Amino acid sequence: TYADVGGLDMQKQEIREAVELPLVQADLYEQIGIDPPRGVLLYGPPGTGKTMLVKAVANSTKAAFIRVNGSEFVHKYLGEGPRMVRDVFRLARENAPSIIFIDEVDSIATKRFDAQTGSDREVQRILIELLTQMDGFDQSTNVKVIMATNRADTLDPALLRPGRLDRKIEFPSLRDRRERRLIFGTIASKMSLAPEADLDSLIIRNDSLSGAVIAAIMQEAGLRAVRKNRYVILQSDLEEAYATQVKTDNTVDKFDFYK
Amino acid sequence: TESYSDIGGLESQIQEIKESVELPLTHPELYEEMGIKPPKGVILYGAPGTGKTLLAKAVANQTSATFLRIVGSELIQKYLGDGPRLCRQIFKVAGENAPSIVFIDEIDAIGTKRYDSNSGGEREIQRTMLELLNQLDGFDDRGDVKVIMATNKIETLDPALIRPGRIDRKILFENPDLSTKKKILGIHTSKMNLSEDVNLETLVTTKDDLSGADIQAMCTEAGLLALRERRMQVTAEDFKQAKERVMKNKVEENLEGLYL
Amino acid sequence: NNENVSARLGGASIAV
Amino acid sequence: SGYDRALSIFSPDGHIFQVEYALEAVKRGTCAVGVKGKNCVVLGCERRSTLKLQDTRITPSKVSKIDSHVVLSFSGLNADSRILIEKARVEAQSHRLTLEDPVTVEYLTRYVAGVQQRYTQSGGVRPFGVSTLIAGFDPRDDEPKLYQTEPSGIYSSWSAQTIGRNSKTVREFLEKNYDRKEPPATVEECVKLTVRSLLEVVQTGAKNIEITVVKPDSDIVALSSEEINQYVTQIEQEKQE
Amino acid sequence: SRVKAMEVDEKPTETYSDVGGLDKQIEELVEAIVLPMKRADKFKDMGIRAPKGALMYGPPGTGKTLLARACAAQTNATFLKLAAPQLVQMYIGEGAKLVRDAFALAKEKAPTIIFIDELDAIGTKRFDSEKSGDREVQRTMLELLNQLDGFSSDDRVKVLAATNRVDVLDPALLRSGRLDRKIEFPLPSEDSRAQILQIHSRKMTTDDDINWQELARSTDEFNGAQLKAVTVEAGMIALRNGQSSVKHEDFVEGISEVQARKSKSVSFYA
Amino acid sequence: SVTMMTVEEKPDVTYSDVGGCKDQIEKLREVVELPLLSPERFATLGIDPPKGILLYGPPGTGKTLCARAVANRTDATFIRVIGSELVQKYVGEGARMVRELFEMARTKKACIIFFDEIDAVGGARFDDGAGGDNEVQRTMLELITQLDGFDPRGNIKVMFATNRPNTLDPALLRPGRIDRKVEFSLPDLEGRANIFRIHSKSMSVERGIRWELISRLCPNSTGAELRSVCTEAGMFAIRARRKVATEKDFLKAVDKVISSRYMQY
Amino acid sequence: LVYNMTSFEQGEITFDGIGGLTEQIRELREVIELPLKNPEIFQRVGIKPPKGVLLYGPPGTGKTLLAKAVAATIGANFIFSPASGIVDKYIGESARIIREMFAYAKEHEPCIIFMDEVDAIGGRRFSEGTSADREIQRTLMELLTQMDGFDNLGQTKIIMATNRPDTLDPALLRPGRLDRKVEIPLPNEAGRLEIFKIHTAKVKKTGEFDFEAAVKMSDGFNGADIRNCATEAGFFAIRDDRDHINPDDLMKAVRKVAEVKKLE
Amino acid sequence: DSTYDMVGGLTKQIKEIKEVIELPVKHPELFESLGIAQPKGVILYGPPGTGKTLLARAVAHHTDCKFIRVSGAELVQKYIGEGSRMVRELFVMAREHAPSIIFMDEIDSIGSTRVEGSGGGDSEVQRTMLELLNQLDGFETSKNIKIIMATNRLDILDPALLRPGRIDRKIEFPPPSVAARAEILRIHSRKMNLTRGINLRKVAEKMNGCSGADVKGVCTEAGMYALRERRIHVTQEDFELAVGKVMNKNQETAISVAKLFK
Ligand SMILES: Nc1ncnc2c1ncn2[C@@H]1O[C@H](COP(=O)(O)OP(=O)(O)OP(=O)(O)O)[C@@H](O)[C@H]1O
Ligand SMILES: Nc1ncnc2c1ncn2[C@@H]1O[C@H](COP(=O)(O)OP(=O)(O)OP(=O)(O)O)[C@@H](O)[C@H]1O
Ligand SMILES: Nc1ncnc2c1ncn2[C@@H]1O[C@H](COP(=O)(O)OP(=O)(O)OP(=O)(O)O)[C@@H](O)[C@H]1O
Ligand SMILES: Nc1ncnc2c1ncn2[C@@H]1O[C@H](COP(=O)(O)OP(=O)(O)OP(=O)(O)O)[C@@H](O)[C@H]1O
Ligand SMILES: Nc1ncnc2c1ncn2[C@@H]1O[C@H](COP(=O)(O)OP(=O)(O)O)[C@@H](O)[C@H]1O
Ligand SMILES: Nc1ncnc2c1ncn2[C@@H]1O[C@H](COP(=O)(O)OP(=O)(O)O)[C@@H](O)[C@H]1O
Repeated sequence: TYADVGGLDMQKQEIREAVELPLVQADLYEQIGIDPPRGVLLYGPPGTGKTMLVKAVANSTKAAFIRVNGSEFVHKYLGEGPRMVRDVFRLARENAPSIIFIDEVDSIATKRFDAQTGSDREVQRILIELLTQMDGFDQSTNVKVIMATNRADTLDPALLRPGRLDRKIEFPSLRDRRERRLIFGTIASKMSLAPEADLDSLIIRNDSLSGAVIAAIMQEAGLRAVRKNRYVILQSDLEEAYATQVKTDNTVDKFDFYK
Repeated sequence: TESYSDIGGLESQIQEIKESVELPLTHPELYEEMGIKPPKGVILYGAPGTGKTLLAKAVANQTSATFLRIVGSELIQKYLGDGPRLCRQIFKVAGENAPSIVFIDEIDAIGTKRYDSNSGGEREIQRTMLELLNQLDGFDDRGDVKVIMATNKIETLDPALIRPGRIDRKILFENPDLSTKKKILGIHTSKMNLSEDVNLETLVTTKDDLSGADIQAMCTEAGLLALRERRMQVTAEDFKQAKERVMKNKVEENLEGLYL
Repeated sequence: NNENVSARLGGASIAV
Repeated sequence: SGYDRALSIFSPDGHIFQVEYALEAVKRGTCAVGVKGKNCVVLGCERRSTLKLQDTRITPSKVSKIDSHVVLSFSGLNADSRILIEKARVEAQSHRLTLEDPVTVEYLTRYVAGVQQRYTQSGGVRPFGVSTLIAGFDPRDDEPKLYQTEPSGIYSSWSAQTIGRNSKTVREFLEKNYDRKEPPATVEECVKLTVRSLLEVVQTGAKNIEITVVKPDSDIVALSSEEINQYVTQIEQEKQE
Repeated sequence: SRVKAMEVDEKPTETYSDVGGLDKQIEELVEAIVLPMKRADKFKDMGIRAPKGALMYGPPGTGKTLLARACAAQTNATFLKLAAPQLVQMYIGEGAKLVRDAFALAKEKAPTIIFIDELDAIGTKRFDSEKSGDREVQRTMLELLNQLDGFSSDDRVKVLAATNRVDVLDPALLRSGRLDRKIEFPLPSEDSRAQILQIHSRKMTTDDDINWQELARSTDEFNGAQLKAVTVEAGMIALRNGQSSVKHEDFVEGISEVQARKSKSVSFYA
Repeated sequence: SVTMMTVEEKPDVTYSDVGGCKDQIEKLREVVELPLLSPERFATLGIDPPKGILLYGPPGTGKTLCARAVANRTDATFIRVIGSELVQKYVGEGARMVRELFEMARTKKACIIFFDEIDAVGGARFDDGAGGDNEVQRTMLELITQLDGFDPRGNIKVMFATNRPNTLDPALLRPGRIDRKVEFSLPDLEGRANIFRIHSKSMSVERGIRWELISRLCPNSTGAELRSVCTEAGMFAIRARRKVATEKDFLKAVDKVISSRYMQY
Repeated sequence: LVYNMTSFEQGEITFDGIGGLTEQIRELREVIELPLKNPEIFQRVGIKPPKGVLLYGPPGTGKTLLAKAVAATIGANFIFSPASGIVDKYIGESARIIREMFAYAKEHEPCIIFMDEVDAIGGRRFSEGTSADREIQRTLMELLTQMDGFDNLGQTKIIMATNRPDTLDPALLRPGRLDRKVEIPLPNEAGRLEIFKIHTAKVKKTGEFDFEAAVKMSDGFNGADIRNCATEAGFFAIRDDRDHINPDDLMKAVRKVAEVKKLE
Repeated sequence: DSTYDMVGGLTKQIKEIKEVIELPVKHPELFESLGIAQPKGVILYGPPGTGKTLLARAVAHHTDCKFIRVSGAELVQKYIGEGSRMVRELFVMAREHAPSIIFMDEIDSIGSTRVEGSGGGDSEVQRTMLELLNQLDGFETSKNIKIIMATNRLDILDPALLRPGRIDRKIEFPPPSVAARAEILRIHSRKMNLTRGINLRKVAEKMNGCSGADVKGVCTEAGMYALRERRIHVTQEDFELAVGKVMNKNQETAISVAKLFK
């Protein structure tokens, strides 16, 4: 949930008002008289903590909710992809007010080059199944979309405009110390650790990190000690762990490849 | 429904279908006098906006025989084994209704190379392209039913059916020359006023790399473009603004100007 | 005997 | 197929391809006509009136003489035409050097084709996307002659010929009018023969033409823009109706 | 009904003087499948998991459908020679009932062998449009295979299978216990090619002054199917020219007529 | 039932009206007629003739006429197993016909059949064996199950046809399955000169003609582009309104059907 | 059944009637058996139980016999998904199969996977045909999200067997799961008689012992070698209809059949 | 639905649409008196977020004819040779109601240029609607049916579609001028509030020609920078704030220092 998430002090706010506030408070939007937004987009590299935030929103929405990752769309028999896509948006407006989540679209949301194939030509019209729905003759005022991607600079601009994605949001990089101190305190505090607590010795390091690697180090450090016929606590000799979270050394193609 | 006296241009092209279809019903004693029987088959190349379908519907106006209506995609079916029956249906009934004509159009939908695919559906057309062959020349003669097939591009398509036994002449069309643009223009414009400005032998000219169909757009786009000026009848400069428009995005010779 | 099979009635299929 | 992407292989019909594809390039170029009278030669061109920013102080020129008794005209593309013009005029002045004697026109014409034969035979090379023709007089005689050349490397001797856009209209035209039963004599009919020949292409633009003629005794003379403008009219003067 | 319509081919058989070459392949087989059929005791008494079956894979025209006919009458072990297609045809309520009857009878008449055709129609690895069209087929053969042994059976029924493709099949048959001995039929070397050539020709009238050797040398990418056919058409040439025999020439022009070369034959050579 | 309908019933065509293929018949009637006419000469050596021959060639090369020319000659049952009669839907209704097809043939003696354009069903080589259900796979494996594995029959002659041989299986080059691969291919001059004459019998031309000019003037061409000549050549006189043909007329008839000049020769 | 055996959780092959290892098998004892035995600690720490493992190395090691065997000790359902036999040329339908099994595994209450030859997933992408290689990640990427989404179960374990480790470098998929990656051995010369003691049992052979077997087993250190030598050495005492093995057939067997096990 | 007061931004285009649509329906007698032709359907190309689809929902509000729609790729289908059936069963539903406009939002999924290595059923059902528009019976269908299609970039397609005889006009919807950009603010603002001492042309002239739909984003977003603070009313500096922002990121990835040239 929200409290289970660490340092999203900024990003956490924009969606819990772009999703929850309207259905709870919409008369005040039109008390001005404007149309609120419909779509957003969450672009940042992996492990930066995006796919889990919606799962927090899933716990607290009091609406419907749908999970479709981008690879689920395609099949071998053409024509059925889009009707599956049409089956979605009709299901949404039916069980309204509802919203939708996608965990990846870079297999779909692309630049629409000049195709000369069936594969590269059939993927495109899938994308067209979205555009003719998200803004065509038949639209509505209950659906909202939560896109997602590990990166967003290639998917076509025709998808990127207002009416479609009124509020897209960034994510931090992996070298920003403030939240790093906030995550270790978060994750570690959820369980019981040692008094010898050299965690203000690890944050200071220059290394770049995600929210995913942190789940690795603090778990596999919880592995080595629990493996020691012990009961709870994790010894301050987890120096194995941090250095065990050095995957660049485990990449010979990052060791003896270009030279 | 249309007729002759509505084309003007195609003369080197039109004498054949006359020799294939319109004539032999009249004076077949010509062909036998030599000891000869006319073609069983015709085809028409593409180069669009040049009057292919127009020609076919003309002869329907005066043929004194049964005439048919097919586009290449009515043949295909869904149940995977009923398509090719449908082809034998249309040819036997034509014999029952002989003397008859057919017209299969845009058959690039059907006619393709033996692509040797892996799909499961693209096979059931190749068989459907094949009973035709086995029907049309095949094993046994069929009588006096004639084909007038059409397309828009053939330079890599229509593999094997294009041969004698099945088709005998290959008329081709292109964008006309300067000489034909004269008389063809008189066709459409022979109901309007043409107040005094005619000058037509400079209006149309070479380097107007246009079609034989766009002209009627130019003809009609002008009249209303004069109507909106509250002038029903027409002058020249009505047409000048039009030709400025419709020609604009046909071609651009930016890669030319090198062969100095 | 209305065991009307689906006829194996084809359908396209994307490649590769 | 694949038989047409080189110069050193034969299709099973026996004919190479990259050469006669050049004949499709030269078809995309401007006209170049030539005629010989009884005692004078002429030459034409489908000059362009492109735009009002080329310097009128220097009009372009298809024609380019190599010596005072020979000229040359072409069509196709100009870059690959600039070379052999310079390998020609070089070769002529050498023949004056070594032999103390000008060039017989046939000798010249077999040098330009003597390079269009190697520039297709030995690979590692592209041909000259150009056809040309030669015109002039032999020294010490009035014998008129013009020769044609083409990137296959062969030399013929037409009496009248053209190259490029709508040449097919013209090479049939002069056959209908020009003929050896009555060879012309002097300039004003060889030109009155020619200026009308251009008209299949010129679409009535007289800022789109140039012309030259030939002398005996190693001379030439160019021609003006009004000195055709009258000839624009006598040829139209017959076209009363 | 097909099981009654199907019958053992034990009575007419090649008699095994007709196969040529293949020194070690059959010696592998007899050492692996035949000797145990007559020493069921030791491979229960010495204590060892006997070879339950075996597989032969190799390209066409090579002696797959043949060799399985030799070994049976050689050893007096009845069988049936099966057909994946006639299982797979539009009849559906028999593909399982048949194969159940298959080992049922072969269990009787013991000791016996059983053999199947190309597995092109029942390899059936594919999870494509509908699996249940055929998964009830193999699974009974699997269970029917499991009937063969596992609790010290010594049922004396043994199984073999031939197929070109050793890759498209279900990868649930190479498993241990069920079978582990896949046999390659290599394409032949020259000393192996020639015995194939005599043996399809002894019925034919010939002379004695042939050297069969280089005729093998002229043949590579060929084996038995490609071989007897030229052994045929030589005689076919013998009549159009009118001979009463076949000469060395007639064989070699057979080669030139496998693929219809029809050379110019005088093109500036000498 | 329907199989009983498809029967030749005597079309009129000889071997006099076929030309340059003067030897390629000598392979074809070597297997059909003689085992059905003169089996004793093989029997004097006592061997198995081939059965299940084939022919492949380019289109319009002149193969179907032979397949019916052999019909009236033999005075024996000719059978046409044509397309659109083997791949009907409702599986079981498709492949039963081929079973019933041979069954008529297994009953009757002195019998030969014809499969027009096998590229439909035999040509359907399994696309890497893909497809959880392949309706043509099952019905192709039956006839090889009819013809290979064990003997179908002893006296029945079979001929296939193909505009495009590379499609069908590698199992149809193999004895029992298939024996011969005849190849009809393009003529030469002395063949063409005997294909013109037959198509010009009816024609009302007057002599003063030397087709030796024409064959030297008509390069690589089919046996059907050489009749179309005779149409258009005879036709130009008609729009020009003459009661007889010329030779020069052919010279501008030839120019079309085959279809700016190679001045470098 | 449709797909795989599933072992009915009790078909009890001996994970110790084997000449394998003690360290590795005890390394696996941690990640599987300890939680399913003893949840009182992972609960006490709150760490979720582990996420799968890799077992590299080429065959002969027995990197599939232990797997279903220890699974038989705990009693889960053992199945397959050989990536060589999962790829399909069509655009989707390689990922559908992934989606069936994570679902169908959960149709059963416990279930564990044995993927093998998974380099078919993890390819270097040296061809770079974007019509294809754009899809290769598409089906692969679906695995990453189909595998750890909402599944908070302690029953659905994962295994991936991968000969040729580190051939994959499109993505090493390191962070998070794969809580172990066992340093697989080969059969050491000491382990030979540890192995020959396995298959030799259930035989009456006058012993058939020797120290000339590891020297024979030198460089033929693959379990199939010993399975097959005991096979064919069993076929030589019957070559003369004898009653019991002689150890010379073993010294003959491994010497004369590891030949194919060393040249090809 | 929406209306013509809302599609402001232009008049020259829209004044050319009912040049072909409204006149033949209401008044063909002059055009039959003049008696020349019958100009059929229209295409309108332009970049996205410009008002293409918007004009096409309005027109239905102001038509009096029946107005059939097909959204993106609901004609391409799984089984074979019924996509065509899905077409020819369309137009027959039109001719029942002789005045019948149709609409298809996008064609670049269907009507892309044809090849042989791939593209099957779609390149077939295009090859029969192309027949239905101008064939024998199409001459019958050619009487009263009118067509509108709204691509994004037309070089992709065949010429046969946009070939005249059936497509007599090819309209451009370019991104606007200052006054065009300036007004549609009001068309997305008049609901808002008594905006306090404000100009809106001084800000449009700041934002050069980007698109139209973007302007719907600044106005809705500007109120949102006022919505957070319970500031129901609207500011000036919130506008040139937002418009100066939301296009910055659009001008963020355009930079590159490859520079293998000059
Ligand atoms: N000589 C002519 N006189 C009048 N109209 C002409 C003439 N030539 C062409 N056209 C116009 O061209 C159009 C027909 O084009 P065409 O015959 O190419 O259609 P088609 O047969 O379907 O081929 P395509 O699919 O390429 O349009 C007609 O609508 C007609 O207005
Ligand atoms: N070793 C051999 N000795 C004698 N003849 C052989 C031998 N190998 C192959 N042949 C010849 O090859 C043919 C038998 O091949 P076989 O039937 O075994 O393959 P197949 O079953 O046709 O292959 P497929 O199952 O792919 O059709 C016979 O004509 C036989 O004479
Ligand atoms: N030698 C010949 N003499 C006369 N006509 C010939 C000859 N060869 C070919 N033809 C002509 O060819 C036509 C038949 O061609 P044929 O059917 O043999 O080609 P095909 O490859 O079988 O065509 P398909 O493959 O479509 O069946 C006949 O109309 C016939 O006039
Ligand atoms: N000039 C304008 N007048 C009114 N609304 C406009 C204008 N320009 C943009 N819009 C707004 O932009 C959206 C319309 O986008 P537009 O129709 O240009 O894209 P589209 O054509 O629907 O894209 P596609 O059809 O390719 O999916 C609507 O929300 C509309 O309110
Ligand atoms: N702030 C955080 N606290 C704890 N775990 C985090 C945090 N951010 C990310 N993670 C971990 O990273 C994973 C999410 O990866 P993510 O970048 O969302 O991949 P994707 O977006 O492709 O699904 C989660 O499983 C979670 O364990
Ligand atoms: N450590 C071992 N001890 C005894 N036998 C073994 C051992 N490892 C493998 N084997 C033998 O090899 C077979 C397993 O092959 P294996 O190497 O697991 O194939 P893969 O590596 O492809 O899973 C078993 O049937 C067993 O008889």
